[PDB]
Amino acid sequence: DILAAGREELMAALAEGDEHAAVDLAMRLLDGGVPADVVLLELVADAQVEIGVLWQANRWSVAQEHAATAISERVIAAVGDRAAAAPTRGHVVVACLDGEWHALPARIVAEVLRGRGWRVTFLGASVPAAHLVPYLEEHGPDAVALSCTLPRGLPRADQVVAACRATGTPVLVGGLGFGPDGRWARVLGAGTWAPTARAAADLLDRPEPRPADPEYAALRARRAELVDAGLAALHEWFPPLRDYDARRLDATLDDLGDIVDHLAASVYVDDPELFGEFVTWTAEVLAARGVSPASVEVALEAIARVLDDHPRTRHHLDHGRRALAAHLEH
Amino acid sequence: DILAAGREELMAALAEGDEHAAVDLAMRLLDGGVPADVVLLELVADAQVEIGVLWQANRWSVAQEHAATAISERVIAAVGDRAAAAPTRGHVVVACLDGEWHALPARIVAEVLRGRGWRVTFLGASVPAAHLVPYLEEHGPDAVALSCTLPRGLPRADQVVAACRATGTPVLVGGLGFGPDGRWARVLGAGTWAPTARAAADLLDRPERPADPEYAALRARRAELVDAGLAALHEWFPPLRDYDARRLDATLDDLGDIVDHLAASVYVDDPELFGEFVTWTAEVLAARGVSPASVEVALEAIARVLDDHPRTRHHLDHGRRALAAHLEH
Ligand code: B12
Ligand code: B12
Ligand SMILES: C=CC1=C(C)/C(=C/c2[nH]c(/C=C3N=C(/C=C4\NC(=O)C(C)=C4C=C)C(C)=C\3CCC(=O)O)c(CCC(=O)O)c2C)NC1=O
Ligand SMILES: C=CC1=C(C)/C(=C/c2[nH]c(/C=C3N=C(/C=C4\NC(=O)C(C)=C4C=C)C(C)=C\3CCC(=O)O)c(CCC(=O)O)c2C)NC1=O
Ligand SMILES: C[C@H]1O[C@@H](n2cnc3c(N)ncnc32)[C@H](O)[C@@H]1O
Ligand SMILES: C[C@H]1O[C@@H](n2cnc3c(N)ncnc32)[C@H](O)[C@@H]1O
Repeated sequence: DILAAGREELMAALAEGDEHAAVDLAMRLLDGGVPADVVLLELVADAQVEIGVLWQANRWSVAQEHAATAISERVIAAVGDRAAAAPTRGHVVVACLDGEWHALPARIVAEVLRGRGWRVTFLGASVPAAHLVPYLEEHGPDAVALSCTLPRGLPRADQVVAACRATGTPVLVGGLGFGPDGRWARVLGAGTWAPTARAAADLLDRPEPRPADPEYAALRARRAELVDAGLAALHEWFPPLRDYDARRLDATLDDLGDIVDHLAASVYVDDPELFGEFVTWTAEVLAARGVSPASVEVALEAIARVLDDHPRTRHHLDHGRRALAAHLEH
Repeated sequence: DILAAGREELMAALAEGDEHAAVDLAMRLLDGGVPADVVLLELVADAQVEIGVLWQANRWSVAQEHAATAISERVIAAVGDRAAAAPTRGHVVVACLDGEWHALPARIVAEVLRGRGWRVTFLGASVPAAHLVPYLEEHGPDAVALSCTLPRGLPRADQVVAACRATGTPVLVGGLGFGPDGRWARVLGAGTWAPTARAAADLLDRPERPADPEYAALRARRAELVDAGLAALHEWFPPLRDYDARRLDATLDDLGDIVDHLAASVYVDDPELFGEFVTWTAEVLAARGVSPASVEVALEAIARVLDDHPRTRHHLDHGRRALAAHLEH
């Protein structure tokens, strides 16, 4: 189709950092009868996933991604400066979770909803619940749409969703943070999930008590201890650490913290496949940057030792180690 | 003065969270002969400062600011989808420092440069030097334009500017992070500063050391110093005793920020950085029902620990004097 050609031309503009070409392409596609929603979901969204794949593989830098993403935002704005219908359906507030800076997925949702006649107030990146809740109380929208892209944000998602529901505002949720097929929204009972902006719009067209886990609490309270334990194990087993400068040591510490935090998220939703997928993803990220993924196994074994009398955490760690071992046999 | 009226109408749209009205206003102003640069600098920029004032005073929430800022971004895009000239002058890369997420000031610079015929690649928020440097080596732009809004980022700015210069790329710098009249850029010799997008464009139209041990100590001992501040608050500041996890975390975050701004102040050896930060902090906290006297408690505790660091000691003294003076009026 013209969509194959459109994707190639769009990626070429994004890779070149050429905002005018990307926007002009989008406008010409609209002029030729390509639906706005198709430009946003089949062209822009698809390009952004691929940019992520390239970054993950260390084939693109952060600068290259940033250039592209900013242009994709301009494409989304240009397309919405044309496809938006007069607001006749009601009012939706679109917000990212506190600590969630992937605004572009949420912007696509906002634009698609506007195209169907919703009045949308877009709040975008990182809205604290303490500020979002009074905003919902102030304006009483028909729905709040909460976007989460990182599964590590799932504990926060659960809290923010609960707080929003307590205002009586219907909650829609989405983004990659709930998993590609919405699994972690369903596990949490977190609002109504949908996979895409199109599906969100379809939902809106219809005629329509959580005890703390001490094991999760321990992963938060003992984070520094666990990072330190991982580092000490790397000191014993992983030779490159001995020659790391400040920058590489800081990256190691950052990554160790992220390992603990994803383990915490996995335990929170009690789905070991969160930690499993995280560990295999981490292996790919590190390998692509010349860091042996065996380093991860060293850290996981060390954390498992410290927490071996925490049965749920132990199970998740075991699952992570098995997933890594399986990944590394290729 | 259509600009007085324009400002009122714009702020009304922003306060209402009405993107269509704000964009339509901008377009009507352009249609009536208001220069694009005027819409961006005299209307949009001015509104964003005022949103900052309202937030600082706890009169606007984060949600209210976020709604407004996203609309201002759409105004900037709409105005640039009209005012940008064909690229004929050369190539500028526009980037925020690593850890700097105020992209909008940099977007205004980008749009104004495009209006003067520059090809601009906008990288926006938070670009690590390790990624920016190879990008500059790859593309050899005529300049890189670095934006910094938070003075706490100044030590990083100094390093990133040096790294960019080492690629042979001329560096322009700006944003609030370089201080009043660019003072902190100028004392460091960190690139060529300019106050506004207009002035940046004007510059482009022309024919063109030992590590700091006191700074190092403020970074290395950050946790210790936060803890010292907290222990003093425990001894002297009654509300802390009744704080839940959330308020305790906010206290800890703020104490860290106090240390980090002290580090920046010492780094550029300008006590007025720390002084202005402390008085700003007092206003922020007071507006949220937290006694600014709490800040004095923390500062006195940090001064005790670091009393044999002469530069740091001086900056802390200056901060305490600035706070005392602020609190008598
Ligand atoms: C651009 C980008 C960034 C940008 C985003 C800026 C912006 N303006 O949004 C920046 C640079 C800020 C960024 C930062 C980071 N990111 Co990033 N980034 C991306 C990237 C490449 C594209 C995102 C995008 O544009 N999505 C647009 C399209 C693709 O979204 P979409 O899913 O089709 O959207 C639909 C659905 O999600 C759904 N939906 C979404 N929200 C909602 C809400 C509701 C209510 C409903 C019903 C539906 C719904 O409907 C949408 C529209 O149809 C992705 C790759 C990816 N696969 O997403 C990563 C990716 C998400 N990032 C990733 C990472 C790791 C990071 C960082 C941690 C990196 C770092 N160390 O700094 C940080 C974290 C920042 C934070 N705290 O959030 C990883 C996350 C992997 C993981 N471990 O979970 C990814 C997946 C890349 C990868 N590794 O392959 N990132
Ligand atoms: C919008 C906003 C945000 C948004 C920004 C999103 C975005 N898309 O940019 C978000 C929510 C992300 C944000 C976050 C925060 N912010 Co804020 N925010 C603002 C606000 C209200 C407006 C910024 C803006 O739109 N500027 C547009 C206009 C006003 O910029 P301008 O100065 O006119 O731009 C010109 C010049 O600076 C110059 N220039 C700028 N860059 C360059 C570069 C070059 C090369 C040149 C030549 C010139 C140049 O030319 C420009 C164009 O003419 C300001 C208020 C303010 N006074 O700026 C604060 C403000 C900057 N934020 C502030 C704070 C404290 C924060 C947070 C720390 C809050 C928090 N705890 O989360 C974080 C920090 C995030 C980070 N790490 O960077 C404070 C900082 C005070 C301080 N201590 O330094 C301010 C001053 C608000 C206040 N207190 O009054 N913020
Ligand atoms: C357990 C052992 C372990 C070690 C030894 C480790 C080290 C490590 N990680 C690095 C980078 C990195 N590591 C990550 C990983 C992540 N980014 C994210 O946002 C998330 C969630 C992850 C995953 C945990 C990334 C993306 C970089 C590259 C940083 C950059 O942009 O330059 C680097 C720098 C690479 C270089 O400069 O050569 C080192 C040394 N990480 C580890 O986990
Ligand atoms: C020394 C004593 C000291 C104390 C006791 C302190 C406490 C403190 N600061 C708070 C919020 C806050 N404190 C800040 C301050 C900042 N935000 C920034 O980005 C920066 C740089 C600052 C300044 C340091 C802000 C903006 C909030 C509001 C956070 C929110 O909205 O949740 C709160 C929560 C208020 C409430 O919910 O009732 C407390 C308790 N801060 C202190 O510094
Ligand atoms: C998911 C996206 O996050 C971006 N990314 C990775 N590390 C950083 C960083 N330190 N600062 C800003 N953006 C970053 C990458 O460009 C990636 O594509
Ligand atoms: C400078 C701007 O930073 C925003 N701001 C303050 N705290 C947060 C936060 N936790 N998350 C996101 N934005 C925030 C405010 O809305 C302010 O206006």
